[PDB]
Amino acid sequence: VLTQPASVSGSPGQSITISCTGTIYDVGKFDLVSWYQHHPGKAPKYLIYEVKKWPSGVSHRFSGSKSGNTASLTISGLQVEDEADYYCCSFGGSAAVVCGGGTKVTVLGQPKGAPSVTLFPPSSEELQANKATLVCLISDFYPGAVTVAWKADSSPVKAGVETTTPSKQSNNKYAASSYLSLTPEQWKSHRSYSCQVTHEGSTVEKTVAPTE
Amino acid sequence: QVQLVQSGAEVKNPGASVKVSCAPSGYTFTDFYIHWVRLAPGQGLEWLGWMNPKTGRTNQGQNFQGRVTMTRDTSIGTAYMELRSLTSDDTAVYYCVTGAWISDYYDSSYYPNFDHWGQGTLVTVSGASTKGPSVFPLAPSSKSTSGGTAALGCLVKDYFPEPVTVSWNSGALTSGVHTFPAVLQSSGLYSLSSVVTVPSSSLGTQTYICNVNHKPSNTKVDKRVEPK
Ligand code: NA
Ligand code: NA
Ligand code: NA
Repeated sequence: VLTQPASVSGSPGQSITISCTGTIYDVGKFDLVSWYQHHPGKAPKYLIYEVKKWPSGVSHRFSGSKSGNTASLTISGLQVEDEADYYCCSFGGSAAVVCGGGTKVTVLGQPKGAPSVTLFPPSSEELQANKATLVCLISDFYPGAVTVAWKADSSPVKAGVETTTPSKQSNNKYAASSYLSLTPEQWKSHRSYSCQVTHEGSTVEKTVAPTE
Repeated sequence: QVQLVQSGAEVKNPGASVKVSCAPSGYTFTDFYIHWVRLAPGQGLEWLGWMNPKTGRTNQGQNFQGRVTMTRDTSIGTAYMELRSLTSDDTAVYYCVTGAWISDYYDSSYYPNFDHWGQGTLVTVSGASTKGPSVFPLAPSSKSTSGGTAALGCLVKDYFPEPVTVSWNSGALTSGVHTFPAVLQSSGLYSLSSVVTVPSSSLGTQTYICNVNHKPSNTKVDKRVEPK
């Protein structure tokens, strides 16, 4: 693997550079470094090849260079649409290619938001099937980093919790969800259950109780 | 118009093998190297190998040697990559890509010049067994039921593999629908939820049905979501 910074950030209009560090056997050996831009949901796109050359149709806001065992992709006129994962690949010696871990580009200045949290108790039907799931749905938060804790009555609960990583919504804020699995007896034998969602600036907690 | 046509998504048990095909069109198949790469979670872009479609000569990444085989059938312009002894590390999207032009005068097999990409093939490695979902209603609040708006939904529980799709009222209801990405549970099964916000003045008269499609198990359920 070639080593790339996990994350690079910039403001719109600004220039950012993404590094790609190899060894004497690969990056430093030849002028055979390429870069690819990946928007998840689409196949990666050819951006740069042979260190600094452009494939047809690619914007010249992206430029590539190399010094020693380190290749660099520079993005000028930074736009929000440049948010993507960027990967470098190189000739790796012994007729092989080696690629990098990727770099996530974040464009700064985007609208922040607190999470909206909706908590559903187990349905009557699920209980009647001798199962119970609490459903905690979390949306509209930015930046996309949240921690979700559950409580039974006023005490932390870790067993039976399943929580997703945040994923981007259509409006570029994030959504996540968390599920607490209980037996119907556990659901009914407690005062309350709570889903508490901590974001950078606030904690939002929703509670449900079997006595409705 | 170049297009690289890959075989469809596969679901495999640990220890099994997978073979993915790639049929490139829009140019002469034997004129360019074929490479296979993958995008795997927390490993980034990984190179599996190259194949010369003219000769069948190949080379594999050193971390794939002994468990990947690349071949081709020129008569149908199709390349194959087989990966053996699958584990969770192999859950990834696999791409066939075009590489450099093949010359008699110089070796360009190892040029990482991937101009054209296949649509990708998802392989999911899991010991889970195919299973349709249980669908439970997420009833609107007793309290939100009062003019205004209410959130209601469907809990699509314990299915495998992905994907499920959810529509509401046969797609006649789209405004305010949010279907959340599934969670992969410790059991190896997925659950997801889909919620729609409707005017609370509407609850009880207007019928809300979530249409859950789980093609991998050939099941569809249309679930009515009612107050209470
Ligand atoms: Na090199
Ligand atoms: Na949002
Ligand atoms: Na109850």
